[PDB]
Amino acid sequence: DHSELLVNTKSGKVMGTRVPVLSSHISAFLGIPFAEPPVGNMRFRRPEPKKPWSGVWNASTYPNNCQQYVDEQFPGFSGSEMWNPNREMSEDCLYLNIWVPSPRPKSTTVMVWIYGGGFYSGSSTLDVYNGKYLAYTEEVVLVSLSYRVGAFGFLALHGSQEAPGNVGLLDQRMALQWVHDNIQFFGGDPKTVTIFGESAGGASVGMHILSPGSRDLFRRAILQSGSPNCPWASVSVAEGRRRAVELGRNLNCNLNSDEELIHCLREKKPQELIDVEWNVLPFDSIFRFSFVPVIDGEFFPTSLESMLNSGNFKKTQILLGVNKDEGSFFLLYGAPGFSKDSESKISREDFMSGVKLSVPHANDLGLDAVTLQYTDWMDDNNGIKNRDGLDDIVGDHNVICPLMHFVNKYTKFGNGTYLYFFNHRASNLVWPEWMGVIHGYEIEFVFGLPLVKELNYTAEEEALSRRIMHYWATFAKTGNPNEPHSQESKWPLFTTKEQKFIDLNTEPMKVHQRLRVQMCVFWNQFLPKLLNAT
Ligand SMILES: *[C@@H]1O[C@H](CO)[C@@H](O[C@@H]2O[C@H](CO)[C@@H](O)[C@H](O)[C@H]2NC(C)=O)[C@H](O)[C@H]1NC(C)=O
Ligand SMILES: COc1cc2c(cc1OC)C(=O)[C@H](CC1CCN(Cc3ccccc3)CC1)C2
Ligand SMILES: *[C@@H]1O[C@H](CO)[C@@H](O)[C@H](O)[C@H]1NC(C)=O
Ligand SMILES: *[C@@H]1O[C@H](CO)[C@@H](O)[C@H](O)[C@H]1NC(C)=O
Ligand SMILES: *[C@@H]1O[C@H](CO)[C@@H](O)[C@H](O)[C@H]1NC(C)=O
Repeated sequence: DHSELLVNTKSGKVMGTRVPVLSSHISAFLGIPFAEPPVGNMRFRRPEPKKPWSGVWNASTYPNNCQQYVDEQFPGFSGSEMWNPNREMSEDCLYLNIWVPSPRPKSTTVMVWIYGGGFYSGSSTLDVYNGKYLAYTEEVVLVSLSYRVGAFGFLALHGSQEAPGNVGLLDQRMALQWVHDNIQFFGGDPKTVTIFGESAGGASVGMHILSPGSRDLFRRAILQSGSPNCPWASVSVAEGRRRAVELGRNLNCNLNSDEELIHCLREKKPQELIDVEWNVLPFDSIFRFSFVPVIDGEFFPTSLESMLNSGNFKKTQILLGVNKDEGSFFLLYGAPGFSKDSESKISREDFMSGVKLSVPHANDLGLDAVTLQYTDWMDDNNGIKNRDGLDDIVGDHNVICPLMHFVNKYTKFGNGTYLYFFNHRASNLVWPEWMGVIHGYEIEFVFGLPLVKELNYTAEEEALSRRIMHYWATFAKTGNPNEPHSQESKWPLFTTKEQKFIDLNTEPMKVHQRLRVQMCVFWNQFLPKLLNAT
């Protein structure tokens, strides 16, 4: 061995770079391949392990981002472009980034970030995902993987070995397997690996907790604004097939067999599949994505619900939670009456239209049931109440409630649960006030962006970010976000009986119980029974 930026792994030697972080410095190994480029005949196929390389791999720069749809709704607007690919897109995108504190540790806690983006997008190279602040502040080895999104990572034709589906999830598993096998050489503890992600990434984390082929590869898990049982997180094999065939019809493909559909989809250029990607949705809706994980019977032995009921999942500690206004982002992009530059006061007519889009798989009685649940008949023509009520509908149906279901089901067999409710609006948030505490805006606090003075955050927002970063890191290290024998306020353990959680904001810690039970009893217990009877 030689320098601190030189690591000899089971795959080969890797050369990193010294990165500046808050006056100090740490190491960074960017763009390390954990799989063979899924290009050509391997498109849609399961990931193959990266053949070991000879010589030194240059890991000083960020890798390419996977082929995905690019947000062009508000050009120049940072609020929407901060989520867009900041590196060149390519199908050769299966790489991982590692931030190692300096001096290189011997055996410290490891955290693997799994980005979100509805399974149709996302990048590990984003600014809000820069793990250098967390790695440095909390003294952890921050890893951020990457996986194929869109059709490339989730096209599903059950029965076929050329495109079985869930390969995007297998990409994550191979990265986790690479972390299990090589993180030791970077000073990380393979015995203490915490996987954490947001939205689609949080659902992925929960999917790895459920899938037996992924359970042994990590210790603990953190789920942010995401759950494996989210209505948008997965589809049946029949629906996945239907969407795959529909994708082919949109590209003038031969649909007589799977062998011919796939051959066609493989000859087409990346952007060709992306341009027609949305055309396969079965309904006119919001918070719904085309190619997502499928219940194949392999990655997922049986239905997610049956697995959750039987305790068929990894027993360990989990830390999860949701943001206050999760639905705003989606109403702004597809619901009539919403716009980035207006207060977006919603009319009774637009409210009814919003409900239709929010619960696509519902009939008329179901639509009336949802409306009844979120309507104040004493003041039904209130524009602000209609706007906020619709925001609650999208967030509760798509994020909050399904997560609350997973929380209650998991805790019964689990070994420790910690629930949070992030309800703080960043003072420098570029999005309109009507959106509130937006889906994905806790990430900046998790990654410690508020510590960087040049980002215009307040003092209390830095204190909050430091508090959150420490909760996450301490939990990853021990299984409890609370510092042993500390004088600070204690974050209660979530139990099947008490059901406690905390608010994650700038004010002193406050403890509550039964996070949105009123609305979630409706979404998890009543509505599904109503739609089922009719
Ligand atoms: C998490 O799992 C650990 C290990 O199984 C539990 O600790 C045991 O708890 C039982 C009952 O209180 C004790 O009799 C054992 O002595 C404990 N074992 C150890 C090694 O400490 C722990 O209770 C579980 N925590 C939760 C919240 O379920
Ligand atoms: C056709 O185009 C469509 C475009 C979009 C949707 C549906 C569509 O059709 C149905 C959505 O539902 C997306 C709406 C936003 C959701 C939040 N993200 C940013 C973010 C990224 C990663 C984690 C957290 C936040 C920006 C787009 C975009
Ligand atoms: C790639 O490696 C070279 C040295 O071989 C060095 O300039 C740096 O680490 C990387 N250069 C570029 C342009 O990415
Ligand atoms: C911080 O404030 C300055 C002055 O208004 C502005 O120009 C800059 O863009 C802001 N930085 C960020 C990251 O918003
Ligand atoms: C769901 O609906 C189907 C069709 O009506 C019915 O056979 C089944 O029993 C229902 N499930 C429950 C739990 O009621």
